[PDB]
Amino acid sequence: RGMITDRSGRPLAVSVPVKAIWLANALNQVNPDMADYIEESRRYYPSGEVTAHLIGFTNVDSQGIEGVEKSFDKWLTAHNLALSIDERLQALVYRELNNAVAFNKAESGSAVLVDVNTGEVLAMANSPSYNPNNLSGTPKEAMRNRTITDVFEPGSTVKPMVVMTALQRGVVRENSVLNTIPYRINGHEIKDVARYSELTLTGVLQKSSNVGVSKLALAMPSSALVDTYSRFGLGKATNLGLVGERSGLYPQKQRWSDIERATFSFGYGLMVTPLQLARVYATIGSYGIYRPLSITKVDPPVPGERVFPESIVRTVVHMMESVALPGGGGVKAAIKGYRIAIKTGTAKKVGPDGRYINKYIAYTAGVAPASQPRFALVVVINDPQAVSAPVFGAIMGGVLRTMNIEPDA
Amino acid sequence: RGMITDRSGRPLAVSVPVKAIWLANALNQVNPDMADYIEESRRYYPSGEVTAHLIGFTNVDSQGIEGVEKSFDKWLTAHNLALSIDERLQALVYRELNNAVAFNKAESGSAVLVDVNTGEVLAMANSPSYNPNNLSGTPKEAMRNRTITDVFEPGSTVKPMVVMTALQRGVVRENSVLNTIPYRINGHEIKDVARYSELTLTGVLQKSSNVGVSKLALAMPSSALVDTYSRFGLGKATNLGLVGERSGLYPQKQRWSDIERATFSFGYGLMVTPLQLARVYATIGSYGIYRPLSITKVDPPVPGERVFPESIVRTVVHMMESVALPGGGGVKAAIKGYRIAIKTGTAKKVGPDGRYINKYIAYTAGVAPASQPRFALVVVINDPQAVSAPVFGAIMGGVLRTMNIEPDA
Ligand SMILES: [Cl-]
Ligand SMILES: [Cl-]
Repeated sequence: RGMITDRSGRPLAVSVPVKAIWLANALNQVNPDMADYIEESRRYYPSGEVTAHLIGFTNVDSQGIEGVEKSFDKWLTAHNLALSIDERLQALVYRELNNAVAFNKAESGSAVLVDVNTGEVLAMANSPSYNPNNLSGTPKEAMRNRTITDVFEPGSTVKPMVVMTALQRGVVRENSVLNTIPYRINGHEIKDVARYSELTLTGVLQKSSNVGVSKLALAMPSSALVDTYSRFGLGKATNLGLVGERSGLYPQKQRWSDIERATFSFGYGLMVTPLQLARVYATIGSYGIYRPLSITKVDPPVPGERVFPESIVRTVVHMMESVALPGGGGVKAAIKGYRIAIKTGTAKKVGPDGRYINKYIAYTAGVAPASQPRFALVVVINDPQAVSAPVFGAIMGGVLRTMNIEPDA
Repeated sequence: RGMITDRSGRPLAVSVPVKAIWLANALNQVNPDMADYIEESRRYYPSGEVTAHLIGFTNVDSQGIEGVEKSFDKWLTAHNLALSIDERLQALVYRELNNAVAFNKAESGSAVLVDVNTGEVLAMANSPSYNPNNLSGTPKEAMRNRTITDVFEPGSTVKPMVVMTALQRGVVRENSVLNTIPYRINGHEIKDVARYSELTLTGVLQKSSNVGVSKLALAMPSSALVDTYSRFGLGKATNLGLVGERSGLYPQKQRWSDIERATFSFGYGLMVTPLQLARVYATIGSYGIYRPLSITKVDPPVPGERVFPESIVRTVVHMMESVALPGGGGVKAAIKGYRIAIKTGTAKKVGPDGRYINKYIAYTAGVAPASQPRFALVVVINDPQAVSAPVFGAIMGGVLRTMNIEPDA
């Protein structure tokens, strides 16, 4: 069985020689020193719970049963496998996410970090996790790689795409001040967190205005946003090769009512995985270049495919900087010395029967450093009892420092 | 300036020290031994014309002006670049293609070879070519990388997709014997090269029946084939990063007449690049796994995305073996000791004014070895005055021998 390593060779799964037995005191997967006092193999996982969801585990016979171990079983069973993951980044991500999940007493949390220039997954973590070196008393719900198996309505994180589309289609000018007074579609209330009489395009992102974006959406054909979200990869498979990998939920509708058109512009009526959202934000970070994702190491250059005009995406990335500046909702994500471009917010959870219950997903997505993004990051916190904004700041701050990126502000 | 090498480090572009001069006998990009008898740089291209279209060239100042030299100019100007190309494969491909173009007195020819498991471009060649070590008296028409810049109607090469779709949608059973008598749609004649009263699904591919496939097409909604050809990458960008890279021509039609529906099933009303066709055939070879292409070296595994059910594609690949067996139109492509799965044929050329003239494109596309494809190959011969079938055999035979693939038949 081949070794799974991180992108620089750091060991993440290593086969370890153990003996089997086919006396009463010793015996009551046997250690070498105890078999002699009286052939098979087992796996050792040096990062343990830090990368458990991604790497998975094998069974008694050394067959892969979950995660990378199962997904690349034939490759491993006989080559090594260098993942795209950077273990320093993985460990810091896990640390911040795990402790944030604990502090807010949430059900779970997930974090994905993507290299903007390559499509590489540099970190992929969830909490609660489990120790793959000892699978015992670990509940099934703590084992899912939620970054790829769980889905949620992306809410405000789609809003930058609404502004890009609307500028692109001449529905609005960079000049424009929008009427953002709350209003009704039938009896459906469209309103923001607070009341704002009017806003700038920047303001529409800065205050995350649902009113603002719904008016942009209704000024264009229903097909516009369907086209833009798809270009950014929403509703499309992420293709890592991982078992349990999901492709979200995506409308397949020719005819849209007015309210549906409005709620699409603020991220309802579709669902994403944390990983698809990371890929949205990597396509924002490259200023409109779509690149396929990879959990295995990849050498640059990766040309990818331009799906949206650079100048439009640069403009909107600038607008997004306001979210993490005073007055913006993501102010708690700010990093001393760095420009960041983020969206933060909230989506109501779906219950057992598929009906909304009173519990929330909190999410922060973004790229840094804003003057030329290198990393796309997504932080999702499930049912904590801008909860995700500080976590994003702490994680992204660590990433920038570890990777020696020149301060920006 | 970085070195461009092949996938194993073989040099394909190397910077060479030359001096400049800012006497009457010597001088009349100066050699080192002559500058001393009395600082800048220039490029040397060891494979010369073999890889000229792909690699391109630089100008006096060492700026990239065509091909890889221009496409990856910023990367090179300072890193080396390992292409996906294997120079042994490139050289044999060029040799067979160049001599075939000469022998049939054709305007040009093009050949693309793709690794079925990785998306890698292993060979990309055209003829006539030119020597990039001396750009002088070389006409502009000999400089285009036609594999990516030229487009043609794919004709019979789409037919295997028609059969896959129709089996998949239950329009036909593997059992079925089809009425393949020539017929009219309005006054439009639908007929094959020769008359066949009836054919098996295999027979429909073996004899490349336009009648057969048009009946399959008309038995299904016009959207079916539009969907299948797109899954295989037709009408979609190839994303190598190469300047002049084209994405073919692709219908954008809600309403199809009967004749249009028929001619789509035998490969008219769209146009492809040799490279897009290579990617179609690589997706056939993987039994329905779509993988993005790469001119740079890529490490396995590459999961890609399943776009069509394996069992259907395996079935049709088997049917395709008949084309290169006695009775099939591609019999001259047969390789002693190997099973191959191919389509061969002809498309009428478009003239200056966009009207059909009496000149032809001949093409052979396929995968080998049929029992588990490793290579997808496309050979296109432009305006020779199954012309491409022997060339395919000779090229693919060389590839299989060079790569040490176990005989198959
Ligand atoms: Cl849940
Ligand atoms: Cl021509």
